[PDB]
Amino acid sequence: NTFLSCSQYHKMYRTVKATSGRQIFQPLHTLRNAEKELLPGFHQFEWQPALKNVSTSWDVGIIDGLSGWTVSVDDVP
Amino acid sequence: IMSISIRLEGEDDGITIFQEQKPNSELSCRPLCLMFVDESDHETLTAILGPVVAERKAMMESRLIISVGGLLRSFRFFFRGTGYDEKMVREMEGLEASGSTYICTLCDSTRAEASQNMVLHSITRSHDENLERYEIWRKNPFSESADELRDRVKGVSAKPFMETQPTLDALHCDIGNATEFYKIFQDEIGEVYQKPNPSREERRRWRSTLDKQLRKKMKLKPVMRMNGNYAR
Amino acid sequence: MSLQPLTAVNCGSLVQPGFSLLDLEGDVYLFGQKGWPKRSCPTGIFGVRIKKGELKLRAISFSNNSSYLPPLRCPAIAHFEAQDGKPECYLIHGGRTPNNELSSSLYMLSVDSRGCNRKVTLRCEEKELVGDVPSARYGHTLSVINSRGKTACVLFGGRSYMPPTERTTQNWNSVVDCPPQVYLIDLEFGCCTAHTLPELTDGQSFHVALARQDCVYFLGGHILSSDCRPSRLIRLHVELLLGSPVLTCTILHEGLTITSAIASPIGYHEYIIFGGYQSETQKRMECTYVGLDDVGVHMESREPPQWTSEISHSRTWFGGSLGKGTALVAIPSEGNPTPPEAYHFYQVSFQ
Ligand SMILES: [Ca+2]
Ligand SMILES: [Zn+2]
Repeated sequence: NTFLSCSQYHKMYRTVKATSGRQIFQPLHTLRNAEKELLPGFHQFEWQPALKNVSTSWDVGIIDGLSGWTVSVDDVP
Repeated sequence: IMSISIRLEGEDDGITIFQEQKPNSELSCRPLCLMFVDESDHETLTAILGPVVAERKAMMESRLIISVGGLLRSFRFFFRGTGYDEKMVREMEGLEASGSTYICTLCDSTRAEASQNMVLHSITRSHDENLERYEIWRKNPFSESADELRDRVKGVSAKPFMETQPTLDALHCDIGNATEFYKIFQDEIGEVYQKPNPSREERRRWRSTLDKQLRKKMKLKPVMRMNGNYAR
Repeated sequence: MSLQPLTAVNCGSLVQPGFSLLDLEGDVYLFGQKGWPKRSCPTGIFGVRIKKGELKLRAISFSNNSSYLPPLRCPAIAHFEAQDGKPECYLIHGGRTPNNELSSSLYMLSVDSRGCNRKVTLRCEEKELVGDVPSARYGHTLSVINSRGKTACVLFGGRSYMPPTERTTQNWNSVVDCPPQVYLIDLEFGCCTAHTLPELTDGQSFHVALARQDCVYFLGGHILSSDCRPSRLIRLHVELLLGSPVLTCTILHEGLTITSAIASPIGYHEYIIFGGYQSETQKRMECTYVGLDDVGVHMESREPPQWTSEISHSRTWFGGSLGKGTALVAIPSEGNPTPPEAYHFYQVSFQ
């Protein structure tokens, strides 16, 4: 929410930890793992009826928007 | 997500459970697709956006089951497609662009017949019948002329591909009106109905004296384009 | 056999890598403009004029008796030769629309009047096709043949989207070769008939064809399932032994390894073939001439004109046949600023 960078965060965390005796800012890997729930593609659900010509999975995250183009340079690239 | 209401189990014409308070400030605007393309070239935009259209069309009927608060519950959906620029409005609607003669997006009168009477029109446009009119265009079952069919079918020339309720963009809604009052005053300084043709600079001289007039009383510097501030 | 660079006068944002050229009665017409028809031309078809290297495009009009054609991208062109009943026609089907939906609807184009001032009026009639219909596809090939003496048409090749069984919204823009069945089209009426042959192992696409005297030859192209571009020239011979169009074909030894070629007919059955791409990485650079007769294909390698260093070193390109030894090649130019006219055009001429 304040656009802070990542190595930024770890340096800041080193600072606050070493400074005053307490663990105030949660470290990196636990941060990412705790965050991973909030992105799309985490929570199992169901659909009645099943959708038309749509995949059955629910875990897939960021799909490449190319949408599976045959890279063959004969067609429009 | 604009609003979630309740339905169980009688008439429930409306029981708002959560109606979003600040639906404009971007802190409620979730992005879902991004492409390094331009707004103009219909080609790549359709080519990528297609899948999302298929999801739209496949979702509106079937119903969803989600485990929330320990309870597995059902969910239905509508869709109100508004967030498009007028250019994109008619582009997704397939209609001509942009300074055409079929100015409206819900009535089908042209420029002039809308100029005759202003406040007497009924809303007709909807995605389905625009699809229908395009089909009539394509088959052309009456061997009509170019312009004759163009008029009879109400300027439908390209198969639209995303149902959007063509609602007014509240944002500008004034800039045309602002410059219209500007023109009213520019033709009020110069007595118009006695002299039906102001000259090249007479119009500009009238705008100049009007500008220093409103600089005298309301103190507004000469502006080029009627953005929000000056218009308000 | 030489190139001359041209200059794009105007309307430079109306040509795209996929397009076609209908050459007929002098004035030749470009079909397949990018984007939906603009108001400057509700037809979309343009008439192309060349004057001291200047490439101008005028907005051809329509008839009144005519239906209106969306700007299809890569249909199968077939010059329906001038004869009974109404000379002379161009068969177009079916390509894919600017919105990625395919036509699966045959179209036929003809000329009506002129000028009075050089103006060549046109008409575009849909001919409904019943069957046993050909499936919607793109990049395939259509041609005309005449058997004792009745005239029919032949369709073959082409890829398509996954049928609406596993057409999934993450593979929603993938393609697969259509099942290789040639289709036989009667123009009157469109009682299309499907046919097969155990020699039609698997259907390839982008393969320019050549028909003559009720015998056709299919040249090199590109197939995906094996990812190879095989060099097996194909011939087929049909006979309209009514009420059966009974067919056979034959493999040949040598077929060139070329895709998306620029075919200019010079003589009776003399075709100078430029060839677009040798393999999926290296463009085809040189030229080719093919004669044909009952003997068969007579290959030859003519003089390749020295392409300029820029076109020599560009990755890809395209073009069309200006007809009669003349042709147009277009190269996507990379440079700042994008004018947006980022396309260079060379007029190539044989002899
Ligand atoms: Ca805009
Ligand atoms: Zn209206």
